[PDB]
Amino acid sequence: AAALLYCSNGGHFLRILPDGTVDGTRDRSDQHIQLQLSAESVGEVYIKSTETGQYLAMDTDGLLYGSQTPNEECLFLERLEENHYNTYISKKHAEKNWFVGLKKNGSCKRGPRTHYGQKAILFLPLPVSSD
Repeated sequence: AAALLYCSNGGHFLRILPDGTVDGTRDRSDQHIQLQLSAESVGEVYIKSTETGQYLAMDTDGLLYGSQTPNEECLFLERLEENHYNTYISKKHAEKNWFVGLKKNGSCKRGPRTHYGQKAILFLPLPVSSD
């Protein structure tokens, strides 16, 4: 439903859980991982996780949560990694280059550690517009 988010940090997908929780998964688990990249024009997308209806929104520890509110944190700047891979700068900390990246053990590990070079942050939108 609408979009899928893959990570070439080995071979995982991003995962949204109803209880405001974001993590990763080694399976095509688009039972839960459904999303919508709802641009505020200038790359910064409001990722409305269609499944739950929750906005994919980074905290100041780089922990993504399932938000009820579209804000400066959910504004996920499509910073396509020069390479094919496309990954999301959390607007607020653009200068600290706070990116979206998956920890190996199916986890949402961002804060001040997710940045370019790392396969950790190698994301590939596999979007699925069945709506």
